[PDB]
Amino acid sequence: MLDAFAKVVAQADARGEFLTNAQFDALSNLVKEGNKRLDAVNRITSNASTIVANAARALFAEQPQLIQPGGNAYTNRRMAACLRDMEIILRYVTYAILAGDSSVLDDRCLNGLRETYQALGTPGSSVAVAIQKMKDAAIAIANDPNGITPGDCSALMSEIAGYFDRAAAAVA
Amino acid sequence: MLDAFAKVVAQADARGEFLTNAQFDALSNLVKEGNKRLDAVNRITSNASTIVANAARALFAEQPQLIQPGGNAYTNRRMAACLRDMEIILRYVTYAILAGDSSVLDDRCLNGLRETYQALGTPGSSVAVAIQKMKDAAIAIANDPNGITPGDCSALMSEIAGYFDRAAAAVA
Amino acid sequence: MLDAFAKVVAQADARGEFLTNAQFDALSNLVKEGNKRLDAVNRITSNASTIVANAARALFAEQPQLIQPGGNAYTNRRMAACLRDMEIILRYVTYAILAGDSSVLDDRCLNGLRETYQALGTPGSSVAVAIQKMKDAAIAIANDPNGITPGDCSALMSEIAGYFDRAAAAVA
Amino acid sequence: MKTPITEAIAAADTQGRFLSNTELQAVDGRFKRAVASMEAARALTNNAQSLIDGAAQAVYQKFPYTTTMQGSQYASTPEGKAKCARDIGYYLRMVTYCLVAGGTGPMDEYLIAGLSEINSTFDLSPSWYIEALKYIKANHGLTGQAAVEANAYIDYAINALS
Amino acid sequence: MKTPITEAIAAADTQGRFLSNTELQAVDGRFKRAVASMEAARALTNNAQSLIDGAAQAVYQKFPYTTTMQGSQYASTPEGKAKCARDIGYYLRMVTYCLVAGGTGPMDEYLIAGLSEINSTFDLSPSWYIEALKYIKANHGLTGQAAVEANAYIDYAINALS
Amino acid sequence: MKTPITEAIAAADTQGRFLSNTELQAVDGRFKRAVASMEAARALTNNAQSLIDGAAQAVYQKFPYTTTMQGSQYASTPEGKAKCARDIGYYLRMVTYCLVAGGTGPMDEYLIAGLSEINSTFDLSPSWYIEALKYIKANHGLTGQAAVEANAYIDYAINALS
Ligand SMILES: *[C@@H](C)[C@H]1/C(=C/c2[nH]c(/C=C3N=C(/C=C4\NC(=O)C(CC)=C4C)C(C)=C\3CCC(=O)O)c(CCC(=O)O)c2C)NC(=O)[C@@H]1C
Ligand SMILES: *[C@@H](C)[C@H]1/C(=C/c2[nH]c(/C=C3N=C(/C=C4\NC(=O)C(CC)=C4C)C(C)=C\3CCC(=O)O)c(CCC(=O)O)c2C)NC(=O)[C@@H]1C
Ligand SMILES: *[C@@H](C)[C@H]1/C(=C/c2[nH]c(/C=C3N=C(/C=C4\NC(=O)C(CC)=C4C)C(C)=C\3CCC(=O)O)c(CCC(=O)O)c2C)NC(=O)[C@@H]1C
Ligand SMILES: *[C@H](C)[C@H]1/C(=C/c2[nH]c(/C=C3N=C(/C=C4\NC(=O)C(CC)=C4C)C(C)=C\3CCC(=O)O)c(CCC(=O)O)c2C)NC(=O)[C@@H]1C
Ligand SMILES: *[C@H](C)[C@H]1/C(=C/c2[nH]c(/C=C3N=C(/C=C4\NC(=O)C(CC)=C4C)C(C)=C\3CCC(=O)O)c(CCC(=O)O)c2C)NC(=O)[C@@H]1C
Ligand SMILES: *[C@H](C)[C@H]1/C(=C/c2[nH]c(/C=C3N=C(/C=C4\NC(=O)C(CC)=C4C)C(C)=C\3CCC(=O)O)c(CCC(=O)O)c2C)NC(=O)[C@@H]1C
Ligand SMILES: *[C@H](C)[C@H]1/C(=C/c2[nH]c(/C=C3N=C(/C=C4\NC(=O)C(CC)=C4C)C(C)=C\3CCC(=O)O)c(CCC(=O)O)c2C)NC(=O)[C@@H]1C
Ligand SMILES: *[C@H](C)[C@H]1/C(=C/c2[nH]c(/C=C3N=C(/C=C4\NC(=O)C(CC)=C4C)C(C)=C\3CCC(=O)O)c(CCC(=O)O)c2C)NC(=O)[C@@H]1C
Ligand SMILES: *[C@H](C)[C@H]1/C(=C/c2[nH]c(/C=C3N=C(/C=C4\NC(=O)C(CC)=C4C)C(C)=C\3CCC(=O)O)c(CCC(=O)O)c2C)NC(=O)[C@@H]1C
Repeated sequence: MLDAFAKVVAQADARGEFLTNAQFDALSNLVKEGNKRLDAVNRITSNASTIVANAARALFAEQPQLIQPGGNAYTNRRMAACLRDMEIILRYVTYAILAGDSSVLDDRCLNGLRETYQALGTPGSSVAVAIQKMKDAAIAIANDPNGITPGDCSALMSEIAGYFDRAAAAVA
Repeated sequence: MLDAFAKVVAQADARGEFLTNAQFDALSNLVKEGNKRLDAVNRITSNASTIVANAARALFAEQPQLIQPGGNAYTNRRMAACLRDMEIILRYVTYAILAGDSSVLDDRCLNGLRETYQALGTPGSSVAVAIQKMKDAAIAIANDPNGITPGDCSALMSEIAGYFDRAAAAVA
Repeated sequence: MLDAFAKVVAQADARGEFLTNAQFDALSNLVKEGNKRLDAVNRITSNASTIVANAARALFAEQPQLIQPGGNAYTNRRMAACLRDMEIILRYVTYAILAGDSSVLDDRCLNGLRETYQALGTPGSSVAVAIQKMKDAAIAIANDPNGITPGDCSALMSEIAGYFDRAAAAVA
Repeated sequence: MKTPITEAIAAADTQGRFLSNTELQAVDGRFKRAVASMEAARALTNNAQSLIDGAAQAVYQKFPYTTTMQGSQYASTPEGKAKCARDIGYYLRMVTYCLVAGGTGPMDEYLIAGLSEINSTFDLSPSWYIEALKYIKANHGLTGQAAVEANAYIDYAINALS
Repeated sequence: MKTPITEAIAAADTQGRFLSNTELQAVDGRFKRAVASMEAARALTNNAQSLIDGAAQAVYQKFPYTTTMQGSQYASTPEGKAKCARDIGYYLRMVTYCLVAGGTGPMDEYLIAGLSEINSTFDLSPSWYIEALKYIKANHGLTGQAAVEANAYIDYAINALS
Repeated sequence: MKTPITEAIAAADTQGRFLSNTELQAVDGRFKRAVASMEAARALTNNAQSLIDGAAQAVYQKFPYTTTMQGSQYASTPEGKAKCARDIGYYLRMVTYCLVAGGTGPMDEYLIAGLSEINSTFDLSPSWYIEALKYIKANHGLTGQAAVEANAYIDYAINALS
């Protein structure tokens, strides 16, 4: 597992070099935007149960075949397993937001997941729909302009978007 | 593991249905022939050691190369292993007779066995000869007309035959 | 694991035979040269640390890219792992000298090692260079004419050579 | 799936044994009890629609707030009433399956695993479903050992909701 | 296969070590004892046919019932006599293998694993085979440390049958 | 790699949890301390060449025998002096990496695992490297909390060599 700082260090060691000034300045830039990164993780975390629930209700209304007898989310054991999977993806995405790097997400979550769904009979394209719905909910909560000191968080919302998409691409 | 009843239930749940009258009547039919199913399992079980021994002596007389030095049943460790394999197949077959379904046999015995014999150098066609000999012995013992209340057990002997053949087909 | 005696026994049992006189005489020959086999294992063993060290220093002088940043033996953890690998090969080779058969070496060391180096990114041809250097050092120490009762050990040095080469062929 | 016949095999196989007399006695007990279990499963299946329709109205009369409050968890809209009637039928249908197999296996696998997670996540109260099951028990119209069989499985579900 | 040389390697490898002096002493002991072991293996091999023929007759005189009762387990038929003579030769041949290797390994792998299962399954008595081994011990005609080597392995087999 | 941010994730993930306030406080502490750590890393990087050149001469004055004895482990030849100066630079470079990441991770992975094996195998003395690190500590020219950051990592390396 790396973070954005350790990333830069492991690259410089590969060629046996001290850091350039450009690199110190880019890492100083990271540290200065850190408050906003912290607001985003707290907001998304404090509403975790509602993000998952509403995305689930949405998917089953659009794709009602998933819950008909014979469906991949029919019976309470398969429904519970589906709900669990959503909670987990959302967790490893919040980890990667803190770290500022996708390595915790790729290495401990997405790696091998496509093959798992194909072996179980779970439709991967359906999962990717669920991820995309959690994304749009999360960005709205994090970038809500109320009850916070005003400023610009757009570069951060663009980075966040990236992590959700990456999870989506990996299952489909 | 399923039995003949659980089988019917898991099929009806797949399409979200209550049972039809045809199905209640077929399952009532099962319950009425249950005594004979019980006689057959007791008779075959009470003579297990003799069924295995006589089938072994028969195979080695017909295929004497199996016990020549270099053979797959030469030395007491390989002979013991061969005798063991026969005892096991006979056991999982008696289980499936009780249950009225082949799932315990397929899932916990036959599944992966062909590949095992090919990796060890054991001749699978020879094993299938041994199974067929245990079969003819078992059906004779179960359908012996003496010391029992007379009746017709032919449909049951046909079902029993099926399980032995299935084991045979899987190794060869 | 076999030794040279057990080898002959397992072959004779395969065809169900007592030993011929030719075989008793060849095994009597083995027992008569046993002192020299014992001198060779003690000498090579008593200088194990120097054989490994000097071969390592030699390889890194010839192939200095291995220890440049980014190299397969750069950092103290990878260097330590490299040194360890050499110590191990040298150990299983001394075992096979005692036994007079290569089965302990093939079965517990060389088997699967090529595939391991390919998966890690370790250059196998470089390892084989290191093995060959330990060989030439070991034969010189074992066949040193001083401080020992004179005689001829050439057939034994030829057998020893064989084991080092076999290890070399397997990684490259 | 747990039935009196799969339990018997499981005990022999666990210890490496052939079946013995100890196990055969169990399976005969099952075969003898089946006459009563089938009587009950057929009756419940034939009268299923009026049992479901009466059970839903019993819930609505006991907790009137579920037909008036706003929320997707309630029966205040036509879709919500549709979904409540479907759940009650799921529960009835699992009772008939238990009776046919001679034990709890089907209700264990298809319904009770995951139950408390689903109820918490979608804001559904256990007390609602208990009321419905009590209505079916009181009005299935069965007598004797067939009523005994039906009640043992209905009470099994009530305990899991408590 | 268990020999004095494979045991020595096994102890070094188990603990991750190079061989030491502790282990080299063992292997020299083996090399020194070999002069007596080979003397015995050659003698037993050269006189094998009369030892097998005399051992079978000793069994038939001690348990006369094995040449008269009906059954495929007995020596009451020509095929049964053929099979008994073959087993006795298996036992002799495993003794010579032990002597050549310097330990019990061959008799462990080729004969003693599975022995009590095979005897029970085909209705063969241990006492029959013990009698034959006693005959070979009493008549191999060996003296000194070579007789000592032969007897230690014959007695090993008798104990496994007891 | 061990940093204050990877430790925080590791504790949540180990117990199956989402991040909480307990963990967010840690990462803010890290972000606040970074102003001092960067001041130190830049200063050490800018003056690296005179620090390495002065550190090597301090070693040679304390243990004069390393510039005269024969052996590939010593600095008695031009190649040996070249190699000693390179090792000292490795050590300095790992201190700057620790400061940038906010913890010991880099020095743990790239240098301290394997250290005592390498020193024993090539006949290199710990005391030599400790002397060099003491020279850098005494002459980096830093003051205040930036000198505090630099010294905590230099002392970390000295302890591993003791
Ligand atoms: C973009 C996400 C939205 C936004 C963010 C924003 N926040 C600040 C300032 C602060 N954020 C914090 C938050 C924390 N510090 C912690 O240690 C923790 C966890 C323990 C949290 C959650 C703090 C303390 C500040 C400074 C104090 C304050 O209230 O101002 C800013 C200001 C700029 C900065 O980086 O300091 C901004 C812009 N504001 C928006 O309008 C977006 C919708
Ligand atoms: C076909 C296999 C042979 C045959 C069978 C046969 N059996 C019966 C009747 C009975 N069988 C039993 C046996 C058991 N009940 C148990 O609970 C157990 C284990 C604990 C056993 C072994 C019993 C009790 C009966 C009824 C009493 C009786 O002795 O009659 C029948 C009769 C028809 C029926 O299904 O009841 C038959 C036909 N008979 C043959 O001729 C075949 C060779
Ligand atoms: C070839 C490798 C070199 C060589 C060998 C050589 N050795 C001997 C004789 C002996 N070697 C030993 C050694 C041991 N016996 C043990 O039990 C152990 C370990 C516990 C060891 C190391 C002994 C005892 C002897 C006999 C006594 C003696 O010192 O002579 C010979 C002589 C021939 C023989 O096989 O006996 C030879 C030739 N000699 C060389 O010149 C080669 C360079
Ligand atoms: C819900 C949106 C969809 C759905 C999901 C579904 N998944 C499973 C089973 C599994 N999911 C995983 C995934 C993970 N396990 C991990 O540890 C991690 C990373 C930490 C991940 C990402 C695994 C391993 C399984 C198999 C094991 C298990 O189920 O416990 C199921 C179960 C299917 C079944 O039981 O047969 C389901 C239903 N189903 C849908 O219809 C949605 C599209
Ligand atoms: C006898 C008719 C034939 C014969 C048999 C033979 N089999 C083996 C080895 C194995 N048999 C199995 C099979 C199973 N193990 C299980 O657990 C189950 C289901 C519960 C089955 C069906 C396995 C796994 C093995 C390998 C492991 C073992 O041997 O314990 C051997 C041994 C061969 C050897 O030791 O090299 C033999 C001899 N050989 C014949 O010639 C007959 C045709
Ligand atoms: C040194 C001459 C070369 C070199 C070596 C190198 N090897 C590894 C890693 C491994 N080596 C092994 C080998 C074995 N393990 C065993 O148990 C046995 C038999 C008993 C053998 C033969 C294994 C399994 C590994 C992987 C596990 C481990 O490293 O502990 C490394 C490590 C590489 C890394 O950490 O990424 C290295 C460096 N490298 C060179 O450049 C030389 C050519
Ligand atoms: C009826 C007594 C009360 C009630 C009903 C109600 N239920 C839901 C939603 C769900 N019901 C289930 C139940 C099951 N699914 C299964 O697969 C099984 C086992 C076969 C059972 C028992 C589930 C999983 C859900 C959630 C998913 C889905 O919609 O299918 C709703 C809708 C809630 C929502 O938020 O959409 C309602 C209204 N509510 C009342 O007010 C009645 C008194
Ligand atoms: C002789 C003292 C008495 C006796 C002999 C007898 N033995 C058998 C059958 C078998 N003998 C063995 C023995 C071995 N097989 C091996 O691979 C090894 C190790 C190398 C041994 C020791 C076995 C396995 C059998 C059964 C299989 C086979 O026939 O080969 C028989 C035949 C018994 C039968 O039922 O066919 C007999 C007669 N019986 C006497 O009466 C003698 C006094
Ligand atoms: C300098 C204070 C004294 C000294 C230096 C000296 N060192 C070596 C050889 C080695 N140095 C290392 C160190 C590292 N390699 C790494 O990858 C890392 C982490 C990034 C470190 C710290 C190693 C592994 C070696 C051995 C392999 C190599 O040559 O690279 C030498 C050469 C010793 C030899 O026998 O070749 C010397 C001379 N010696 C002194 O006298 C100085 C006072």
